[PDB]
Amino acid sequence: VIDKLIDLQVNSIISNDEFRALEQEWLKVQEVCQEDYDNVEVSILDVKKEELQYDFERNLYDISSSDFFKKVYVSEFDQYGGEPYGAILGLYNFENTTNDIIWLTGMGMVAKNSHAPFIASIDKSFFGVKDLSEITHIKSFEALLEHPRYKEWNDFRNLDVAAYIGLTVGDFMLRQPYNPENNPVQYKLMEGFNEFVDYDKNESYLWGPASIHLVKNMMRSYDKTRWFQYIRGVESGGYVKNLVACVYDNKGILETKSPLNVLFADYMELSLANIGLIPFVSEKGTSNACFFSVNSAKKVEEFVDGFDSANSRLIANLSYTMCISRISHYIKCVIRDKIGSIVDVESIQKILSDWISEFVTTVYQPTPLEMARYPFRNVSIEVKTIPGKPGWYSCKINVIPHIQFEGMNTTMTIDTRLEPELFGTNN
Amino acid sequence: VIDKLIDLQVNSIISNDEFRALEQEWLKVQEVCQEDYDNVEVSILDVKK
Amino acid sequence: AKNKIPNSRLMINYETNVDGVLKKKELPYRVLVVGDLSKGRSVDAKKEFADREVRRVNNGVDRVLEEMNISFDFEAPNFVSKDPSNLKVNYRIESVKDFRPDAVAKKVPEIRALLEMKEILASFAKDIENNRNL
Repeated sequence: VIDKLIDLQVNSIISNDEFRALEQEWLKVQEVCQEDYDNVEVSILDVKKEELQYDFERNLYDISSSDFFKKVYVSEFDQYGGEPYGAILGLYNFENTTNDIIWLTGMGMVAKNSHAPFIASIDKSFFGVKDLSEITHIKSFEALLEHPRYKEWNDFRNLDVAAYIGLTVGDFMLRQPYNPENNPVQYKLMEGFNEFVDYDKNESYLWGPASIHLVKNMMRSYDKTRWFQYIRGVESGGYVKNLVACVYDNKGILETKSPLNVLFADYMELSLANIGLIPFVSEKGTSNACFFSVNSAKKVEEFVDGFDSANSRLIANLSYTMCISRISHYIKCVIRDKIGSIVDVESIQKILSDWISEFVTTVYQPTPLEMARYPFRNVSIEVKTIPGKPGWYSCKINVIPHIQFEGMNTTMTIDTRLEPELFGTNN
Repeated sequence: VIDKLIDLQVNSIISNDEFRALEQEWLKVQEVCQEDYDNVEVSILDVKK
Repeated sequence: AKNKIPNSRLMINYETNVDGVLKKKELPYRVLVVGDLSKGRSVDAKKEFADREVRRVNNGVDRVLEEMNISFDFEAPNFVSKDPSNLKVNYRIESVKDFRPDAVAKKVPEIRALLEMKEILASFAKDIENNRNL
């Protein structure tokens, strides 16, 4: 009967707020630093959202004086011996509020300069619904954003800084609740504890933002390959194997519970990519996921001229701005060595090109991984000295990344005109 | 039922004149200085007609 | 920030701005039709001509109809129920199949009284009871 107490005593503080707030805010921290690669050193910075809300909202029109900006740009990226950051990860959930909109506007103001794509997640309060599962009911989010409720948001999608924000939808289950027959608490070598239950039913037992696995794939897409082509699709990047599902015996026979918050359909995968969101879609029953779309919050536009239309399609694509960013981490990092050496217009075009040259091809290699070694297709690098300043220059590169698959239509038909020898008149 | 109060209390001053006169005369000020360009410094001069 | 970050020795920026003229979606070849449909019995028909919002028939003639309150209270010869008073057909049109001599008997309360018996009276099992077999 002492078990009856413990099953009440401990279950009183595990269900308690504040206590399970740290759980959420550490389980999803453990999730990131689970892989441990050869050359991918993560790093923490525990800060309340409000302590940054006040920061950017006070220094939106003076970002260089922002305290955070002075702990990522001018601190490690700018300074000599400093080690620059790469792809920040916002563990927060951002709504459609006109306050949280600034939070992104500021963090992106940093990311844009520090060159570090800021990945985050968006709350279910965005689509104006109290249960994220009920987003499936919305037909097309494309027609949704036309609603005047998103006016402030559509303005932000037009900003340049938004080409570095990458917001994710859906939240993966990060902990299985405690049952004796399922996920038993590892008791002690004598203190019988394994017989210990929890208390949940519908949908309210710990979640974590998809942004984790998104970044935790960018890490993967670096130890294996070297660039960030390997974070999309099933066969290529985002697959995310083996997630923490859940099972429960209400009355039937252990009816499984999908690991993901929401079971996105096919046209949901797409109808979100246009809004500038990253859906974390699940394979029904398979207890797995995959990132089909990896788009920034930047507007895609349309345009009449075909070239212009294609430009905006690649810029919105996050996976490229991750790569183009890695060139900035090459320039402002390596060329710093020869800051005093005597060099020319024809010499800087050598050093900068001789490097990137090993990462540009046209031929395709078997398998995705063996080819994702080569992110770019071709590059131009036209540097040129400026008048007045003798020792100063001004470069201007332009990279065309290997355009990813994105979909296709198809019209099948019985022609009966292909082989006229069987249906023709002459016989 | 405390919501019933607030839905009356605040809604009494948002609909009030003078208060919403500043709104009009600041919302359209924010509208101008929303873009923020590279070399276009606006400037104010609050004066009654 | 308009204040602009202090320039370092190697400032790289990455331009993400794109100019161009936006596209225009095609125009569906609209077809206006004008005829006395409601005979003066509809929400948009009862209003003055200066303000009659044209319909669209996005769905179909079945639902664009039901969108208009087309009812009618015209008299007709009585051959059902008791008491005087000619039969008063009174119901609003939902679908276009309402003029079908069938949906009428389902709508008009009086006629439905005879149809109600044909469900019970005609369903008399004089074939299950007559088929006794010992």
